[PDB]
Amino acid sequence: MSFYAALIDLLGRCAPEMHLIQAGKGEALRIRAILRSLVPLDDLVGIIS
Amino acid sequence: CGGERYLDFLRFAVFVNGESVEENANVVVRLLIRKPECFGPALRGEGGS
Amino acid sequence: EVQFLRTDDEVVLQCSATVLKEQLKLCLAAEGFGNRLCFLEPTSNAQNVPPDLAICCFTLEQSLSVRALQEMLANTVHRTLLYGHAILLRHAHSRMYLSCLTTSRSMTDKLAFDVGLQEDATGEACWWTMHPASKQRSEGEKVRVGDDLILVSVSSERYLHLSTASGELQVDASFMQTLWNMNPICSCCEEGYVTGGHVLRLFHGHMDECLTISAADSDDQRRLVYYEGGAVCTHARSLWRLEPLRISWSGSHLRWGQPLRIRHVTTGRYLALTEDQGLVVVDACKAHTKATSFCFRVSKEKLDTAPKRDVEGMGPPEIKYGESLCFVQHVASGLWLTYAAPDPKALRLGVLKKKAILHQEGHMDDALFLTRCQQEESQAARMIHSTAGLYNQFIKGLDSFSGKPRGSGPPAGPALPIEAVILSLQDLIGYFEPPSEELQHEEKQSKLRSLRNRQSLFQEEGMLS
Amino acid sequence: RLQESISDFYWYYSGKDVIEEQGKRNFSKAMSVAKQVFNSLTEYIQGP
Amino acid sequence: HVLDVGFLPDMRAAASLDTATFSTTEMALALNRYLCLAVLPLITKCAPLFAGTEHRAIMVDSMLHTVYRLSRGRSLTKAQRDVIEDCLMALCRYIRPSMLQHLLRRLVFDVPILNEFAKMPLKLLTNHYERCWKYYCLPTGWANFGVTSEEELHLTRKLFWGIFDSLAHKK
Repeated sequence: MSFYAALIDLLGRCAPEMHLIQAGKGEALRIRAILRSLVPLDDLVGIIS
Repeated sequence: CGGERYLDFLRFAVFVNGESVEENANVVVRLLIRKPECFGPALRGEGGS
Repeated sequence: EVQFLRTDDEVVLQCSATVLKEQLKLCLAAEGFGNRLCFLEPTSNAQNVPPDLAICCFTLEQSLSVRALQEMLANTVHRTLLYGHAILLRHAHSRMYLSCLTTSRSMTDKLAFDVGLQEDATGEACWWTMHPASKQRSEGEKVRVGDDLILVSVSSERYLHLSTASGELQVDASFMQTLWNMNPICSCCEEGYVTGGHVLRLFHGHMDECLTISAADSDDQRRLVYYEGGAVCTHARSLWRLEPLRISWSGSHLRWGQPLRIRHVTTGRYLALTEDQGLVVVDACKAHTKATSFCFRVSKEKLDTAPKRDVEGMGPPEIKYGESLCFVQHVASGLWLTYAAPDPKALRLGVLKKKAILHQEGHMDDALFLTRCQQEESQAARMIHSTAGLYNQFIKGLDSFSGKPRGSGPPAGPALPIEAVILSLQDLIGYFEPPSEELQHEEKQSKLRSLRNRQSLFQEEGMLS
Repeated sequence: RLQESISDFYWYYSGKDVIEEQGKRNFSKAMSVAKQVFNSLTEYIQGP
Repeated sequence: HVLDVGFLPDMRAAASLDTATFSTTEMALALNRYLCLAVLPLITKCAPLFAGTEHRAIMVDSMLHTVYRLSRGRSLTKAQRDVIEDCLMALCRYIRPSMLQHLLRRLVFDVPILNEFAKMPLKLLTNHYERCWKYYCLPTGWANFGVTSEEELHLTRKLFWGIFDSLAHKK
């Protein structure tokens, strides 16, 4: 669980800055799409629940 | 232990001072995802889990 | 020596896979206005099955650097190539573009990104770049023929790999590395010389008769090969495709003595001699090179002797289109396929109704000259062939079950391609769309003439009953 | 290799119009290196 | 997510000195509280935020597990955001902070409650709602709070100036 928490924290801290730079470039959008496709939905909410 | 320590070190080498350096972020994403045998490929979901 | 590999040459992608304990080579092929999914065909093992080298050829258009390509995308409105530059891949059948779709399949989840074809060339996941595969050479050098290559899209930095799942030889786009071999086929076009892989319209006499097959829905199968006159002179039924069996540069000059595979562009069949009924048309099942191969020669002498002219280059200049006559003889049987015309019967009074039968004596009248076929006509004929095949598959699947109104599980046998046929009719609707009235009168007249020609070539093949 | 590098470095600035001090001095350094290399080649091929 | 992080704790996750075994929940509380501040989810109706406001008020008022000022500051900012975003979508979730403030006066941890109750009429001004439930205890509550602060609370001038309340809810 510590390894998974550390990996997810690293992935979260690796997000391309904020919405201030993702609206002009496409590399940030591609990174966000890859990150969203790596881990599915209804998983973090289920873990929290 | 080794995986947790490596993840902890990589956590401290990305955010810098609360920001997110896009160059190091995309480099580490490409290096991490280039090898499928990473972050526990047999249990994270790479092998079919 | 070393192949120049211009940025305007035909390129066929291929790779080697070992799943059957064999080191055979497989290329990449994709159909036209149909299912936008790349599929693989056996091309190295051509001795038992006929490889379809028609929907697997691609054309290069531009070769720019990454930053130049990014600048061009940021503001939209025969040279050589370098190693590590953007490379276009345009389909040569109906001018498509190799792209990556944002879909998922193969029951893998995670990151699939299935590849396909794109109608437009707006950019994004359309261009492909090269990368150092072997350590013998590095970036910034001349690209050598073969020696493997890596193709990566610009927007999506993903490789081209195979499928290790239950799916049999499926091309996907992921982050794993898989070497892809390089095998160029054709080169720069000549000024009216014969080129392999190009469809031709065989002629007889001067302007009277041609060689073709009888129309569909006849009294029997289309394995008769008659000699019809000028009625189908401008029709799509009189079309033949020639391709050598060799994996080498099929785009070179079609020199004398080369093995020839006459392939029908409408029924997808081959013409040969079975030594049982005469000049019959063979399907793709019985593909034996002994009887399916043909060759060209001059006059009516054998003069075969030892084999010659096995060079890799373009070859010497040869007979042009319609310049003089040509003679076709079997490679093994060694007989002439000219017409016989024993006696004009009063039953089939179709002006010119002569069966094509091969014999040793001949008739001193093998007057056949090559004629260039239009790109639009060949593309239309390929569309008719593929579309008729799809409807034949659909009606066969529908008629597979006719008397089982029991339900209790909709899976009962072979499946049906509902999505593929829906997309095919949508593409056909988008293709047969009459132009609107806002351009010049001459352009409108040309468009209506082209539409009328397409409709007439459609109706001659039929597919209405 | 130097020609490819300088062509790429133009392609970076092919869109902009005003060059900063760092870009100007990088141009000067690369072009001086190219001039030195060209002089070297002239002296290699000097004479018949 | 708001309801999920809402029903997991009960009465500020039982903030009592019974065992004091684990106290690592403070970081999680701070992070989810910052998430709630950074978003504006409470727009439509049918919001089961009653237990959320109840446990937030319990944590703000009954602070017993350790001492930590940043938690109090972030919680009071969260309460201010909640009372400045929601506009009369919950009756008891508004009458509970009022009753707690009016029952608990002349304290040190009741400053967020009293300033939120003072700033609520500045945004509402008795507009777009007509309910007599609050008017039953608002004027009498204000009167007794004022007399308590004036007589039974020897408060300094700075405290009176910095915690002055108008409560102009008269109609």
